[PDB]
Formats: sequence, structure tokens, C-alpha cells
Amino acid sequence: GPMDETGKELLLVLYDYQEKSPRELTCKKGDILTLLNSTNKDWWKVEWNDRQGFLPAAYLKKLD
Repeated sequence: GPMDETGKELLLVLYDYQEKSPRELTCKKGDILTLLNSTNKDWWKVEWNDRQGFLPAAYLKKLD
């Protein structure tokens, strides 16, 4: 609903990614994430349901 979506900048995962550290997410192509921080050009902090962590920016497409 709207409370879940409000303020949220969404991302599409373009390629599967397997975490390589405890602060990284594992995701699949097609997953929809929320952007938390894009200040690092190589690594973006993201949110997926109850998880917050990093994925490489090359694996992500901004939707907003």
C-alpha cells in the first residue's frame, strides 16, 4: 500500500548476485529493492523486506 511505498526509490536487479561478505545481499534477476544510499559509485545500500545491505551498482537499475 502507500505507507510501504512512500518516499521509496525502487531498483531492479539486472543480474543474479551472490553475497561475498556479511554486509552484502544475495539477490536474483528481477528482484525489486529499495535504494537506501547511492553515494558510492561501486556499491549501493539497499533494502529488501527485513534486510539492509550492499549490492554492486552495476547490478541495479533505478526505477524512479
